[PDB]
Amino acid sequence: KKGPKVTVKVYFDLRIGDEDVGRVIFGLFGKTVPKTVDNFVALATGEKGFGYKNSKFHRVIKDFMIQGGDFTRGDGTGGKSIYGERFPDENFKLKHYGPGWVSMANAGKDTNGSQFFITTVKTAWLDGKHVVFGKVLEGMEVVRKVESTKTDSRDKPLKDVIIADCGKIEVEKPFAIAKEAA
Amino acid sequence: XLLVTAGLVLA
Amino acid sequence: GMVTPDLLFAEGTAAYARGDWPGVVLSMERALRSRAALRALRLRCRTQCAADFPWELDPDWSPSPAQASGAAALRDLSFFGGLLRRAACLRRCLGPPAAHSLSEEMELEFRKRSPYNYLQVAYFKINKLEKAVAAAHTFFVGNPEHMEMQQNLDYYQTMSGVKEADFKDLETQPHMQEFRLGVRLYSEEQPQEAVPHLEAALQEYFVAYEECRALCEGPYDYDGYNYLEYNADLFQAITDHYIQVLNCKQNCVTELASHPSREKPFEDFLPSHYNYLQFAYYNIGNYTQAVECAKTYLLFFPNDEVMNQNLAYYAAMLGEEHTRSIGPRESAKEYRQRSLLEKELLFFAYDVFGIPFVDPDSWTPEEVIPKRLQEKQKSERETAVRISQEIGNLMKEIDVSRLTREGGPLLYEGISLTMNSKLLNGSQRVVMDGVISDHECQELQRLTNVAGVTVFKALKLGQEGKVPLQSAHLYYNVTEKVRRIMESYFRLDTPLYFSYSHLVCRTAIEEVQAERKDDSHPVHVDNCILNAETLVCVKEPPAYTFRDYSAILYLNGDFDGGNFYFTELDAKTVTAEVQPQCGRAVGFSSGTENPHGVKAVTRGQRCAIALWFTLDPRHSERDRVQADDLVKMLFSPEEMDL
Amino acid sequence: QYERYSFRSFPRDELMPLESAYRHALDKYSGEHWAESVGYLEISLRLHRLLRDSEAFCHRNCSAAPQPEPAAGLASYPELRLFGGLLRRAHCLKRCKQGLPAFRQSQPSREVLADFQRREPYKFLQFAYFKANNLPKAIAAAHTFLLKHPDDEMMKRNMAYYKSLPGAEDYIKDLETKSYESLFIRAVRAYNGENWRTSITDMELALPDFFKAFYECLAACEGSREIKDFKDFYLSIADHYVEVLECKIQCEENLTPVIGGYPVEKFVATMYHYLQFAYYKLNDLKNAAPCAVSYLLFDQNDKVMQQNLVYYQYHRDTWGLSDEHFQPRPEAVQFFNVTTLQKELYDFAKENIMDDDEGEVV
Ligand SMILES: *[C@@H]1O[C@H](CO)[C@@H](O)[C@H](O)[C@H]1NC(C)=O
Ligand SMILES: *[C@@H]1O[C@H](CO)[C@@H](O)[C@H](O)[C@H]1NC(C)=O
Ligand SMILES: *[C@@H]1O[C@H](CO)[C@@H](O)[C@H](O)[C@H]1NC(C)=O
Ligand SMILES: *[C@@H]1O[C@H](CO)[C@@H](O)[C@H](O)[C@H]1NC(C)=O
Ligand SMILES: [Fe+3]
Repeated sequence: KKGPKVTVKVYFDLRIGDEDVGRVIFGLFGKTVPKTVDNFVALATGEKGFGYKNSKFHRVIKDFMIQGGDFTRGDGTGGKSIYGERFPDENFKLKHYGPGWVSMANAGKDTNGSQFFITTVKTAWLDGKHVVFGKVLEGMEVVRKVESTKTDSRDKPLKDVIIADCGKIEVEKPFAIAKEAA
Repeated sequence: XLLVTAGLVLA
Repeated sequence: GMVTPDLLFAEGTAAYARGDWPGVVLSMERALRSRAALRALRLRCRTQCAADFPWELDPDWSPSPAQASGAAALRDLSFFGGLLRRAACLRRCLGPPAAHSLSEEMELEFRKRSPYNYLQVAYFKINKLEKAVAAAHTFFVGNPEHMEMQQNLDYYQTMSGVKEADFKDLETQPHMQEFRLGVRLYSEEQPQEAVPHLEAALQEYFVAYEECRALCEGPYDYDGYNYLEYNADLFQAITDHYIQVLNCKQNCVTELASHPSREKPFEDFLPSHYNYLQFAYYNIGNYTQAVECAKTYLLFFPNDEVMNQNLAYYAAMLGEEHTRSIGPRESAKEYRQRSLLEKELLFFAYDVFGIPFVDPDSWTPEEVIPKRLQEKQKSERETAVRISQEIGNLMKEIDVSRLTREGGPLLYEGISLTMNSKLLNGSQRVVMDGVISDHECQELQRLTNVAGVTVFKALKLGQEGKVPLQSAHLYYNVTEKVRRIMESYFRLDTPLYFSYSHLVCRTAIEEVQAERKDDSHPVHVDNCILNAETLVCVKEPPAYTFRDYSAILYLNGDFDGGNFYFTELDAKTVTAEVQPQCGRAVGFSSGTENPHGVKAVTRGQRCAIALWFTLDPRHSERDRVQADDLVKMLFSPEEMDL
Repeated sequence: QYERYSFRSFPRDELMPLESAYRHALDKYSGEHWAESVGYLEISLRLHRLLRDSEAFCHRNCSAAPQPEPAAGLASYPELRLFGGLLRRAHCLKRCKQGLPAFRQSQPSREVLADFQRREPYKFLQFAYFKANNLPKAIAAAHTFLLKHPDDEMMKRNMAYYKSLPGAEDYIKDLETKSYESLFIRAVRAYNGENWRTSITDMELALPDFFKAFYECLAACEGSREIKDFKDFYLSIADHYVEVLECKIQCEENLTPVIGGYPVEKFVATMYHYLQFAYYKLNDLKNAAPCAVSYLLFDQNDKVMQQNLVYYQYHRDTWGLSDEHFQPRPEAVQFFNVTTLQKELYDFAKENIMDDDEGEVV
């Protein structure tokens, strides 16, 4: 079988409430969607200053997504990319294949921003309306633990999901990944 | 329903 | 190429918010350089290796019966192989396509020259007055309605700096710059200094047209989220893309003839050049050039009496042999030939596929218009003067504006005029009663309850069999009837086109109504965006600026609340309200003088139809053609022998 | 299921969308109802065949058009001429499609057509036939499915079980057959029975049908696609052809008749070899030479009939053959052109046009 390549890695570190769980080593395609992958990478390094450092996971729905990210506000329509406020969707080349894929949460057509969502099951309801730009490659148990916290009526976790660290990990030779899950 | 939007959250 | 300009623009905006003047000036200069570099690279390689590989087209066979479709297969193969070679060259040139893509508001601010405003502010803060005044003059030329820039220009003129003849423009295309100065010089009766300027303007206009024709080719345009339901074949998609490309190419003629200082594109741009040029040549005395220019203009217009007399006079002063000796210029001939060919192709496409097109030239002969299209233009011209007579009868029998532009014939029998504009305390407003019946009403309710829905989607669902077909047909019929009566009532001469239409129903959930003091829908206007305390209205791409008339048709009244009310520009003082019923229709212009708001429904169902019309044929709702094709093919079709 | 089929005179009672009929058939099969499922599946197959025939008829004309009266000034701008011809062809196709009754319903999605091209409903159809005392029909459907897919295990087990049943050993018939394949089978039977005139008659009947079927099946490959990117004009429309050419390249191999469980390689080559041998047996050199030339064109690597051609050239001044009789038949030249050009274009396209972002999963 066939699959896309990878170019860069990020080592997102979550902390549930007052506890630390692990290290979700990500994986980002850098030759199929060149732009959004630059958005995420440059934004996750604290380059300009609008970093993901000390962000909030607002929506945690039990079995569809774990989406959350905003440094301006804490849960609202807060968002600020580097290309302005709205960078056009570029190519819907891949489709969500089961657990553990990363795609951009838009608000319509040509209204992207900085709000990433990790999928937990196959989610074909949305397909071709959202651009996917990365696959996780480690630490599913961390997502499993962060997905099982007591939620509220408005999907906000009762406790807080603080992202306490990030950065860059480089790979010097693009390898390949499969196309089913994990 | 099950959408992932930023601003007008729908059903 | 450099990095994408939008990133530099964002960094400069952030620095300006912080207040780092060297940072902002550096960022704006880099972005301005990068834009031009990217555009030049694209144009250069596109034209160079579009000219590298010609289209040959050697039709050296006659397909005979005993070869079958093999000849057609080979014909397709050779052409598409050439296409593949050209695509290979384009891909090996352009590199990463992503660097050439940017959102619409970025081009909006680039057109508005905001970076020049930031640059002039920074330069004033850094004491580089020359660049500051240059950028300020450029911005003022771009936007002549900004009094603050005028004040800054006056201040800079008063104290140290430069004179009135060094205010460079760094944005306007070269070809237009000499044209205006040439016209001004001709105005002060200085023909000696005129002719070189017009000649340079001609050459630069030809070069600019050549550049514009080779920069248009770009991505196809879809309508919103229509990617998923696109089911065209290869030969259909190619033709659609080429038709859109040709329309965009032809738009280069009306684009180059526009300046921000004016609010109307210059009429007959090319012919006026030759008219002024021949007048100047007659003034100086160069007779041969004068008669040549007169012949070149008469090529465009073969029946202009004035310069016909002028040419007869010039021949009278000159000799006959020289008169037939000199002919027109070849560049105009080539331009005319190519333009006529493109116009013929566009008109054939409009006749066949029903894709709207408007002629940007007034010199097109009628021989290229297909016969079917000519009859339609004859019909609209007849009714254009018919309505003009009816209005003229009114004031001769006689606040005017509320009398001469409403009170239509109300063609369809049965309709009443229960509710009129004066009673509402407002203008361009009317509420109709009885455009539909009661027995027809519940069909629409069934249609919307079974499955906002568009007419085309309802037709498709009826074709599949999910919903009854009769209700779908009635939807189209009532839409057409309401469109025609809305056009007729307001005494409109220009034919009225379709913008958007969808049938929607609102459900009041009784679990979120607690402490729901907030209004369901804020008071707003359709064409522009409304500011509450600022009391301003701006026609910007965030809103649709082509909408002119809006009409709402009601279907049920078994609910509490949801009354339709009109409010002033303050969005606080309610002017008038209407009561929902069955068969009532509200008609009002979508202008800034009709702010509307919808209250919240207590309990029940509210289902109604939303309609918008535009007076610009360019912004016509494109999905109506497929609806017409489906309607003519499903209910009253035709068949072949086998 | 194909006996009461007529492309021209089609019963209007069963004119329903394909997807609805397929869904009803699947629901009835899940409901343990057999006769209704059999009828619905037969209706679905008939609708699919009707759609294919309608496409073939619509592409019979329109594509095969001459010159729509060009002008004397249009010849200076090749692009305008080419795109005007394309526009005329597209308009003619659009006007032709609406006429046929089969296009007056809801078109099926791409995945339904892909499934039908894989002969998948035959599994349920044969299961229903077996559940309805139709052993010959069931075994015929199983053989038909195994012909296209000879690598199944469950279907192989069912075929083995059906063969074990006595009586059902002669009803091995392909439910999706073609006229040229049957004519070829009879012709090879006659040639093995040392019959010549009947053999050559069958060859000259069968060859044009095979060429026609190949050309129509090629003309039926320019379908739609799923849009997933937005590029410039040339780049955007140079990928739709990449996809349709990928579909086209298998056209020749998908129509190859299969006997004994093995596809017969070089169908046209063996065709011309048999024709040449038959003509030689009747001493009809006038017609024998072009077949040998065509075979040499299809495959230069030979020793026997190359020597035969040498012998014919040596005795060219004996039976009275001009130099014009030593050229291949035009149809063979057309086939060679249309195959070699397609392969060369595919090889060229898969070096610069196709994007390089995929890799091998280790
Ligand atoms: C008219 O102008 C042309 C070039 O502009 C020049 O060659 C010619 O001499 C001029 N005519 C006269 C009478 O000078
Ligand atoms: C719609 O109007 C057409 C007029 O051409 C008429 O023939 C048809 O019966 C009407 N159908 C309905 C449902 O009103
Ligand atoms: C193709 O359509 C045209 C329409 O005028 C018709 O005359 C022609 O006979 C059709 N082709 C065939 C093979 O019937
Ligand atoms: C078809 O035959 C060969 C292909 O190998 C070549 O000469 C050309 O493509 C075609 N011949 C003619 C005479 O067009
Ligand atoms: Fe509104």
